[PDB]
Amino acid sequence: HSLTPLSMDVIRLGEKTVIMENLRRVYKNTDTKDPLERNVDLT
Amino acid sequence: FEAIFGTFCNRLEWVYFLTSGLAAAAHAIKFHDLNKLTTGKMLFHVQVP
Repeated sequence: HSLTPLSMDVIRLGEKTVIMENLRRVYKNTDTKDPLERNVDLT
Repeated sequence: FEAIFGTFCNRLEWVYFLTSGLAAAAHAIKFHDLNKLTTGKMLFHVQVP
C-alpha cells in the first residue's frame, strides 16, 4: 500500500503512455541467453 | 662595399608532453627507481552474475 518513486523513460502515443525498458542491463556477462534475441526460420 | 644588413638565428619554440592533449589519453608518473626493475603487473579478480 506504499509506493517508491523511480525514474524511467515513457513514450506517449495514442492517448496512452508506455514504459520503455532495455533489459540488456540484466543479462550482461552471464551464461543464459536474453530471450528477446530470438531466431526466426523462413522456408 | 657589400652590406650585411642582418643576421638571424632560429627562434625555435619548445614543446612539452603535458601541454599536448595527447596526454589526456595518458597518465604520466615519474619514477626514479624504474631503471632497477624489469616487470610491471596488475591483477584483476572478477566474478560473473
